[PDB]
Amino acid sequence: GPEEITADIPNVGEAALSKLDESGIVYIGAEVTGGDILVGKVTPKGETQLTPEEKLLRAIFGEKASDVKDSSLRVPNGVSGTVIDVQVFTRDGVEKDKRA
Amino acid sequence: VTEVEIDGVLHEYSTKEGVQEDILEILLNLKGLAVRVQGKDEVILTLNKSGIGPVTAADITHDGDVEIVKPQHVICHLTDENASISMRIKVQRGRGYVPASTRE
Amino acid sequence: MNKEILAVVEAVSNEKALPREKIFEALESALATATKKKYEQEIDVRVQIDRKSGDFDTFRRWLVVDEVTQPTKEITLEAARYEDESLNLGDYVEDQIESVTFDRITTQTAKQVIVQKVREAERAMVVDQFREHEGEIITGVVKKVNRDNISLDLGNNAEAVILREDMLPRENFRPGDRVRGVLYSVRPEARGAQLFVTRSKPEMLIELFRIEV
Amino acid sequence: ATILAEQLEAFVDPILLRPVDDLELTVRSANCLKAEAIHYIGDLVQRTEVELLKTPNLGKKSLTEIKDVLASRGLSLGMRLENWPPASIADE
Repeated sequence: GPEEITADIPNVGEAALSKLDESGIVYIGAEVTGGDILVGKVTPKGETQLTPEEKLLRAIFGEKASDVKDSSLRVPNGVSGTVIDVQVFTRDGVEKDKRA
Repeated sequence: VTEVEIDGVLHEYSTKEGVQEDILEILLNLKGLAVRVQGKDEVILTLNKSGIGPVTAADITHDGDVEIVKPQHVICHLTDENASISMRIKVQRGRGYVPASTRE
Repeated sequence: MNKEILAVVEAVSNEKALPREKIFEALESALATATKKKYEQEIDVRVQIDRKSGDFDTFRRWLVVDEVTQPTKEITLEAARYEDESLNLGDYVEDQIESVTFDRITTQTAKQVIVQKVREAERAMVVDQFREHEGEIITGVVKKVNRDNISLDLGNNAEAVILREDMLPRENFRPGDRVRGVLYSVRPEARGAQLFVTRSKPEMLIELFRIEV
Repeated sequence: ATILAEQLEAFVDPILLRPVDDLELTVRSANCLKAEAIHYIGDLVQRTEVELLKTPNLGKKSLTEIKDVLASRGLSLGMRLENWPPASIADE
């Protein structure tokens, strides 16, 4: 499967996405620190094969064709700033989310 | 002065429709504001101005103890018939030089 | 009533003889756990098991008592007077509901918590399996070597721990060797039933001679 | 220091206290209680659930919303107040 640009991801904290909106991308104007999350991004993990203990998880959660890790964009360690401008470019065919 | 909240402004690097200075230049001109307070720790001043021309420092709705000492101080220039700024200014006591990076 | 859980009930490769319904509750609270952190407490293992439904909505409880301990699960008869004294002393009368914890996101953490619940169920099953025998003269093969402990691997995915205090002083065992003895631990151990054998007791060689003659 | 000092002596329940509209549920669940001129959930806790069920201002879905609110056991627990204030709710 592809990657998820939505905020819906695990291993987070109120400090993990308290500045993000409901669709992963940081606000325009949110004054961030060094090491926060700007874009939340989750990617796929292992495929292998359907295990005996995960046979019920093969198809029982809509988008259960992919796994979930963590590869969100972060401010590189050291720099502050204020997000002034956000661009979102979409390859044609892909579903535009609510912020695009 | 410590904090400014212009109404239609998200971050300090934006621009407001109808004022010929940036929001950053408005922050510098408010940083140079010479104001006396009398019986408080901090205080919140309110500014409302609409119409073609300057927004001087005498257009601030003064409280019962805040006293502006130089009312001819220009902040910005409004430049249209219906284009108005409306901000809240936070003025407090202190000692020395307390920058933004130490201390929203 | 999508009927996905109905056919998901009858998978049923490994949880046929195991409590099916309990595994749905397990997986349902596991979908509800993962990214919950607000609410009032946590979730609720207890949930109206409606076989037909399949996706039993996690319901809460009120537990009628005559006491003031477990605050979100406390009723009295004076509070039952508003229900016209219909409640009796000691009942677990449910008067509340709960929801789910989400999306894209929270569901591989729900996959992760689904796995956690499945693991707990498997531990319970292993405990029941070890209780079936309750200590016998079974053999095994060493696989790992811990400090003052020997790990053994039997059949049907079963592992046993050999204490060094219940072992011989000079006689030292290693991996690849096959030893046989009588276990004496299947009840309270640690997260299930750690098969603890004792190859040094007399009853140990009671059927050892019986195996020969 | 004595010389320099002598040269200067000529100078020197939170759910009950919160409003019904502040609840996480929809505005209809708050308006069902608010139809009886109730603004705080403490007033909802002052009245019994049987007394609210004897009035048709609350609906069937409003009863389920009231049950969902009472599942946290912060409100509608069958309590009795003086009028508004507990001792911790004191005037200062």
